[PDB]
Amino acid sequence: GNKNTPLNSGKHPDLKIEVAIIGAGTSGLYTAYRLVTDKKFKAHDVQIFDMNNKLGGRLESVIMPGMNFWGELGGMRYLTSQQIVTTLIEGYPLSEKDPNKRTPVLKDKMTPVPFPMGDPSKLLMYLRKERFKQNAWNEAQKKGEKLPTRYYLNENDLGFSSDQLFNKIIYDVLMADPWVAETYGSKIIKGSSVYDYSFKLTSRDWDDIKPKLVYNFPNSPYDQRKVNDIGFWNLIKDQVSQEGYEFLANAGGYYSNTINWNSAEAFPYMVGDFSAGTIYKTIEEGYDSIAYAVANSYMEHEGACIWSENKLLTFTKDHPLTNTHKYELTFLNLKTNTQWKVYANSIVLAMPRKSLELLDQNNFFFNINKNSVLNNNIRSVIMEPAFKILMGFEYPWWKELGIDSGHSITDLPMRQCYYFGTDPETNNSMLLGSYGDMETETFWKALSDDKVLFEVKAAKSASLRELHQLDDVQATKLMVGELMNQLRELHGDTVTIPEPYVTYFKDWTDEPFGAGYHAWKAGFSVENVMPYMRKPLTDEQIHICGEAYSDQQGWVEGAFCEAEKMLQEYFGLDRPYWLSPDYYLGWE
Amino acid sequence: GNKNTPLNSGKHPDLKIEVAIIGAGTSGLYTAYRLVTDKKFKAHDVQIFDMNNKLGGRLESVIMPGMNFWGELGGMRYLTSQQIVTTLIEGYPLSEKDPNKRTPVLKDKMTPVPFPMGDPSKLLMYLRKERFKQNAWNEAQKKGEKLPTRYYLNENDLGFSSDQLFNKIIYDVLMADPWVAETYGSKIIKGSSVYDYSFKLTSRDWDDIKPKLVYNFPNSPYDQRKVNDIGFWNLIKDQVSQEGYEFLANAGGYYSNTINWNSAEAFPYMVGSAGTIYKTIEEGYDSIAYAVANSYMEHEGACIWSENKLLTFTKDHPLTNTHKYELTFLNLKTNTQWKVYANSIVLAMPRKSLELLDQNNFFFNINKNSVLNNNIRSVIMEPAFKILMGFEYPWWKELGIDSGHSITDLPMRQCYYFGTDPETNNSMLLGSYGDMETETFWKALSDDKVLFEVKAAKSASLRELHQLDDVQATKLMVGELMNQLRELHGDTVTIPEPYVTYFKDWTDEPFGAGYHAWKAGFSVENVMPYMRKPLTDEQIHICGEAYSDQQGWVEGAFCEAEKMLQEYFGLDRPYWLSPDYYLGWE
Ligand SMILES: Cc1cc2nc3c(=O)[nH]c(=O)nc-3n(C[C@H](O)[C@H](O)[C@H](O)COP(=O)(O)OP(=O)(O)OC[C@H]3O[C@@H](n4cnc5c(N)ncnc54)[C@H](O)[C@@H]3O)c2cc1C
Ligand SMILES: Cc1cc2nc3c(=O)[nH]c(=O)nc-3n(C[C@H](O)[C@H](O)[C@H](O)COP(=O)(O)OP(=O)(O)OC[C@H]3O[C@@H](n4cnc5c(N)ncnc54)[C@H](O)[C@@H]3O)c2cc1C
Repeated sequence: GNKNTPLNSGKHPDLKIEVAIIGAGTSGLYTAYRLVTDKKFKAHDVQIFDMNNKLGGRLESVIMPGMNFWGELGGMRYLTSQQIVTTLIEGYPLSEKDPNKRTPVLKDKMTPVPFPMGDPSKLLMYLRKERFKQNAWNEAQKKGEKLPTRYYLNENDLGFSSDQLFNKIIYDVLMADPWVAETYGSKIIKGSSVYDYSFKLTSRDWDDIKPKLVYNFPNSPYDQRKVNDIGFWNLIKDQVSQEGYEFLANAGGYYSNTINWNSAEAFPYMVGDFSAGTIYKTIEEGYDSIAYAVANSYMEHEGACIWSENKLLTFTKDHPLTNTHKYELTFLNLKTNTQWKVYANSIVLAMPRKSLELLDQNNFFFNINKNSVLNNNIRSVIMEPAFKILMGFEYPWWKELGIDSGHSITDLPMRQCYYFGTDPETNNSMLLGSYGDMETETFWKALSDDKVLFEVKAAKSASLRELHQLDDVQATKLMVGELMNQLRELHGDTVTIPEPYVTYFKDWTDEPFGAGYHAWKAGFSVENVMPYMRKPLTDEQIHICGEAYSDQQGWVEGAFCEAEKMLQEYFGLDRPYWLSPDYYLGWE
Repeated sequence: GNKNTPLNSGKHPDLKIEVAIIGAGTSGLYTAYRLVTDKKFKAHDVQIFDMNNKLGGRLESVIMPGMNFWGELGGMRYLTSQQIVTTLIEGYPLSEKDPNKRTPVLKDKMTPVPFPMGDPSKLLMYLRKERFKQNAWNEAQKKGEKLPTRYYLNENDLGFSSDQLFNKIIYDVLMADPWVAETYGSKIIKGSSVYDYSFKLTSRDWDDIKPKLVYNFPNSPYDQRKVNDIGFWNLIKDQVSQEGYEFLANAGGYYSNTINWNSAEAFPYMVGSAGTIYKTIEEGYDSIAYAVANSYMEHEGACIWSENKLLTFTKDHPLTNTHKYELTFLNLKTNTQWKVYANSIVLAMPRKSLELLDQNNFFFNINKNSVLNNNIRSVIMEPAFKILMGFEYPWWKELGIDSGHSITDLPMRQCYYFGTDPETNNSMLLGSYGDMETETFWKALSDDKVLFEVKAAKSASLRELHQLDDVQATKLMVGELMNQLRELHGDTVTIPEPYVTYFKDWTDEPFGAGYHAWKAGFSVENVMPYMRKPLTDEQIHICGEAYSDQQGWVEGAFCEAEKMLQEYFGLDRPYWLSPDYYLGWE
């Protein structure tokens, strides 16, 4: 099938090429695909290297025995307003509604499906031991009530849901800047209902606002500072009190980023880049199918090669072949523990902050004594931890509360569970747990570090034969134990929860990732850092791309967009023919 | 005065000695002091090296203009049951009550004083917007009430204070182990009041219990596991619910460690006696570091090399006939490297300091010394930040607050009302945060470039105050701390702006932490003796607070150094130290 893309765990000592791409994630794969498809180099002269035994980086889809559908260890969904990932998956143009009348860009067949949001009638919000339905705030407001909670909000914020309060905070901040309220008042909209705030601000509008927006609150410790220079927890507490911050931080799930990051960058991240008709979708064959579709398109050019289980150690300008090649790269061939040299004229580091820090810091590129600016910009983002646990049950116990799909949210350390689906033949049913924020990394770490692993157990269409293949990826007994205990407290006593037969634990804080996703720090010029990272030194053909230093952090689109900007800026490529000239990219 | 201990910022290329001590913190200073006082080596053959421009490491006392008394940036107090730091400060024996009838161990004069605890009638607990007095739980229980709070406790725990609930948790866990309830039931005591739990477990009893204690709770995810293998947040939630954990985590400040660290190690850390009190040193707590440094330095040839940073060390060098090890130092004043030759290396330095050394040498090499690397990572680096703030008057006295500290779930977490100059009335507050993600709340503010501007006050000229320009907190941090201090105390007291601040971030290199905490699942009884000499064929030792069993204390640093000294440097117990003070296995 399409996910058997060949991977070379071998080596070719003294390989000579033009472009070394390090990282077979979304950005690396897309760089390789674009360079060869546009004939900028022959396939043999553009090679990808990865230390992993798979392509896709933070996309990793899995089929667990007994359950014939894809679980997601990493990314799961896209937005149709994200035009690179959307066009590459669905084909062009995006104006055609008939998928049959669309021209595919990539050969691999990918079945787009809507991403289940579920029923807010049946999905749980479990905060300070109070079990609400997610529609509790809506239901209350229809009866003209202000829903009481065990958070002590400011009086003027009482009855607001988390969504409504964020919308209010962002409205209040934008409209206190005279220049913003005047220049964009049209697209910053107070409705008639006290809880009704909407935004029509485009990605390009946000690019105008973010660097200029001033925090205009006369008694605030943060008065007259760029909102850029204010952490998001700082700003949310200043606006709705620390009890307000506890409500918003605890009542948001994976998508909702309430760490103390760049408030200016946080605003668009929370209200969107305007919308109508855009929905969340995934790929029936698993979301990592998009990585395999780009890899396979690159690999259909003979000479193309993904080197797997090959780890970049270091690179230097001081080597025997400076007549043909500016750079010598050293790789560790993990299978053999043998080092080998590669010669290249361009290096693309398609890899996140932690991956950059794990490279030899003593070389000409990273040297702190020389490149203090590089090192400051590498540290311009927060490494956010993310963990995923997939759990297979003999039946979907959640259906007893009328839950089909979607996710429950709680201030318990588990934070979130997605009811991910039921094999209609075996009835075997998948849950995924997603935690990491509000110190929950430290709650779970002790349990995930324990040595005694969960034992697989036979179930419908899942033999011990098949399940012992996943022995080494099982969650720990203590983690499964405590997650079962928290799932019982979350759902309540009315529903029996059986033990799972199979688990799959993934820790994205593991090297070389060191993070699920990244978040701009307060006080950095993001408009200046991004173009800098795409080529840090004026006299070196070394580029950084991927999600970490994108302005769409937490998304494949971020990784594709930084690669695309890098390609137009330094590799002489035009916008792809399949990409609308009106999709907004950046300054260039 | 006693704090002008000479420091050599220079270098001596190819210096040849026996024992290189890296770190002029409490453990390094005490190693040097013990080796020369017991004449194990001549003072020229035992040298201390530090990258800082002062000795004392995580002890740093300061006098700020306008206020004639010592502020503490780092450690502030000791317990009289901590027998090394207590004897070194006060002299021997510890049974004598008259300080005049005591024999000093060190020449420097140090004035012991009680550490002000304050009045729980007047000190604040501000949790989820409810302002209690710290005695609210006691007062309620006297009127036979169960004090209500905005934490939703299990019903069987309602009305308990944070102290009472911890005591209950620890009682319940110990008594569920048949072997413990039977072997130590005598010293694990339920009173008649529902809230009354006390302990008489000694350090030696805890060393017996910690490695064996089993968690006996049949429906628990953690049932039949060593308590050693359970994180403390894990254990507290299993015992009093996640809302119970929120209560205990938020209502502790004062040396209350509720991170997800080793539960077995956490138990003694929480219940601790009688007659033992908290004390400080009137001349500032770093005086104990200066007293040990000065005692070492009164031996001819003794030297603290300051602003000299260890980079690396190797067995592959030109002088292996006289010296097993060549050390390379960065002379920070010149940015030049120089070699030192030695037969023993003592790394008197915490986890982050070890990690900042050249990891590629024979010692740290991960490909060979995987157990060293695992054990270096056996402890959590707990962040700590301190902000001293000088006010023209003690605004806190208006609420009848003399002294002690208020606690809150606001990000500021804790303020100590540290004292008032009786002549100028200038009054010092210290803010202490870092836990419960408060590191990330404050970091954005502390990293901002625009610094708080000093302002003249009684007996504090701009002349004197501009000397501290570069250590002022940021305007944003002072701004937000003032905002949180007003919400903490309430509207009944006006709080003026400070005239001076002093910001200290202990997460800065090379410290990387205020203090350390054993992780769950490590054999601490086996890691400690390992860290004091990791490789059987190398004379390289680690000592200090980080891998002690009294983390967060000078006593931990002294005790690991003392064990290291008796184990590998052929020293006897000091004559001034009681043979009955329990040290470890050896
Ligand atoms: C839990 C989770 C949920 C997510 N949800 C979504 C979502 O719903 N939708 C979405 O669009 N995005 C989502 N994302 C992001 C998505 O996973 C993207 O792939 C991600 O944004 C990163 O792609 P990238 O090119 O930056 O590289 P990465 O995926 O970070 O790839 C980096 C690669 O570099 C390799 N590498 C690093 N160092 C070296 C070295 N020295 N030598 C060799 N190889 C090296 C690594 O092995 C890896 O393969 C999610 C991420 C996570 C973790
Ligand atoms: C906020 C705070 C409050 C505290 N409160 C108390 C308290 O009230 N009472 C109490 O008893 N204890 C307290 N402690 C602990 C106390 O400060 C002790 O000093 C501490 O426990 C550690 O002493 P140490 O020997 O481990 O070394 P450290 O104090 O960590 O000294 C290490 C030294 O090594 C040096 N160094 C590191 N790397 C290198 C290198 N490569 N080359 C050269 N030099 C290097 C550093 O410059 C430093 O001087 C507190 C700690 C903090 C942070």
